[PDB]
Amino acid sequence: TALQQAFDTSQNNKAAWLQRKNELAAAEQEYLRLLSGEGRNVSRLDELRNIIEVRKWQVNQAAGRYIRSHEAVQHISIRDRLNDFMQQHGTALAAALAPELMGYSELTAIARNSAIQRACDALREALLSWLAKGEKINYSAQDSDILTTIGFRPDVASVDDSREKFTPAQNMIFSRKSAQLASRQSV
Amino acid sequence: TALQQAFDTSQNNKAAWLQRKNELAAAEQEYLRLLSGEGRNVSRLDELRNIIEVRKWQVNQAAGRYIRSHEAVQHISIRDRLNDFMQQHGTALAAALAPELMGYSELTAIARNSAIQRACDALREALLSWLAKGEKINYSAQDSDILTTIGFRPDVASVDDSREKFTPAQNMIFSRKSAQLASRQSV
Repeated sequence: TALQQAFDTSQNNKAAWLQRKNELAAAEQEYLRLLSGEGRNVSRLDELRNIIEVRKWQVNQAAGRYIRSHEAVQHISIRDRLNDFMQQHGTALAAALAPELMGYSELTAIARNSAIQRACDALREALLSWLAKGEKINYSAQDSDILTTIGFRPDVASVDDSREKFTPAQNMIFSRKSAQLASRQSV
Repeated sequence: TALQQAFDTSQNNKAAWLQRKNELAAAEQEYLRLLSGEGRNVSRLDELRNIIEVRKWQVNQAAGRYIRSHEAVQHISIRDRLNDFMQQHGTALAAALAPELMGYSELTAIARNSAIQRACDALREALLSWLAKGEKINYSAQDSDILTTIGFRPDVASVDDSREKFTPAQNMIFSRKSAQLASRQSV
């Protein structure tokens, strides 16, 4: 299913974001090792300078991509779980909303926009009212393992790491550089 | 209960709206009887002229008041039916929305506005999806008799009759006149 894929792609993008962070550290630490040293390798430093810059962009891009893939997993679960609920109790629910919804298939586009808006307001109130009970919410059994595993939200670290913006111009430059940085044989 | 009262007040306001319409007709028909006649009762005609005017306002005011009382009955049913549904399946429903809702009691006001908006969007989609099945919607068993009885909507006659607007100024004049028209002993 799409949710299994979406999950896999997520934990993957997380792992990727964390790798990039590692690599940035690795570079940063080598830069610092060098400046603390007595030699004066102008060129190694200027290439480490560039590498560090690239890795920061990479940490940024990876973080964003991770957040969205996280959200996706949630988005998909909600969707399917809700559908499985409509499957179960969709008749009971539309019955309760019958004064708004009855003859919906029969409605015009302005009738149908109206009807849904007003039903969705009534549903908003009902949900809030049930919330105020303070009953504790657990994930749907079916997707609990996945949803727990990915976490409730992305650690704010990723939100922070993705905060900065990059033009598609920069993205082009940097993606080229990343690809060059990819092929590099260490020596 | 409030719904039983609301219903009673409705069919009442309908009956009232229809009475006023009758009375207007009665007056109108007497006016016409007179103009078709040979005599020339200047004064009866000018008092029938005023009565007709009042009755039109009354038909207008009664119609509006009826519409809103109708809506009210529906509004209340929806509310209670939904609550009875949340009672039943509120746990299943919040579970499905757990990625949005989990830790709602814990949320800030901006967190809580956000969370509900997004849940209510997911619920909008789910409902629409279930609608598209084209399954036929019946009133909740518990309120079926009432809801059927009052009708799905007010006949458009009432919408038409209430169409015109009246300032609170006019309303004062006319309500005075209606009260004078009330005490009149026919002779």
